[PDB]
Amino acid sequence: RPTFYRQELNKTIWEVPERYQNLSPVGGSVCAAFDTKTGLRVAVKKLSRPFQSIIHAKRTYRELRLLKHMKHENVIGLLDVFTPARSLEEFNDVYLVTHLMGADLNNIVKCQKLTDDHVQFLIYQILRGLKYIHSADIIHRDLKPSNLAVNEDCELKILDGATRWYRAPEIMLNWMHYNQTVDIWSVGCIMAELLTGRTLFPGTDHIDQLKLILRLVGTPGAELLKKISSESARNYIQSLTQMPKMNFANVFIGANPLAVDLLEKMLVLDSDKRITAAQALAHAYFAQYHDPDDEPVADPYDQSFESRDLLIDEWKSLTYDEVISFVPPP
Ligand SMILES: Cn1nc(C(C)(C)C)cc1NC(=O)Nc1ccc(Cl)cc1
Repeated sequence: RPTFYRQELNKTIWEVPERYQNLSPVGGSVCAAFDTKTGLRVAVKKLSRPFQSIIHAKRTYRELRLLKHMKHENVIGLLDVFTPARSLEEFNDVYLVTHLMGADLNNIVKCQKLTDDHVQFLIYQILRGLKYIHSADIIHRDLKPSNLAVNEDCELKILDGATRWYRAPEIMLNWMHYNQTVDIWSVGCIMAELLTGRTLFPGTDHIDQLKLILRLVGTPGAELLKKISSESARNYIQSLTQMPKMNFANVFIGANPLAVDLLEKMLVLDSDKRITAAQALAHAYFAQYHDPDDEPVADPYDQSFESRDLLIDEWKSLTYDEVISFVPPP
């Protein structure tokens, strides 16, 4: 068992094993640090008050369960996890160690002239990562460029860290049923912004958002109005100047016509028609990169915990178990 050392960092105290040197803040909260066991440079997040409340403690436990299960290269992975505590009773603090990645898709897209080749490779890696996540019955629900870690090899990982811009219409008419293809909506929103340099749908709020979305894809016709339960929603949507679906080739006129088509298949209002990750990875656009023998799915994820109402000490303790049974990767 490791031997620790304490430290005063940006108000916050920090106690991590000595395998970790030259901790310096990056913005719970995060330090860039040096992994002496591996030479490699890592991210260390101290969760902020992991067990302050039921919602906190269940979050913390969901956090540890998600990171622990994620083993794919376009998705954040967990190198190490630790607490300074020796007992369940002591147990108050949780630290997460992960690959240092530094920059996000924002830090790229706003200061590098992007080819169509970058676009292809960046979307392809989102989608392959989305495939793996979707296969475990996890929906991300918040895909946006700050949730995509990109390195200098332009190599990409998904994680969780203006939301509404990338959100499906149906998650703004708080529907709660969502298929996985809320994520393919965000992906479409992201790809377009790469091709283009501009936010596809910069709603000024959740009312604007829909105006803006409807302007491009058009108001829903009969087949779609059928599936809308709420008297509210239908009353709102049916209450607009009925709108034409715009011609994507016009909207994204200079773009690669294969990327355009893919957007069409991605930004479909009725989420039964949205292409999936597995299907997009096959679209012509990614023929440079596609490889059906290198597009793994995830082991089954047990997430029945999600519907337990538990006390702080049960979540806590479950979290402790989880820290304990941690085996590093290979
Ligand atoms: C909550 N969550 N969900 C996912 C997905 C959906 C991609 C599996 C990933 C995460 N969690 C994180 O991304 N957690 C995390 C931990 C340390 C750092 Cl430096 C940054 C982020």
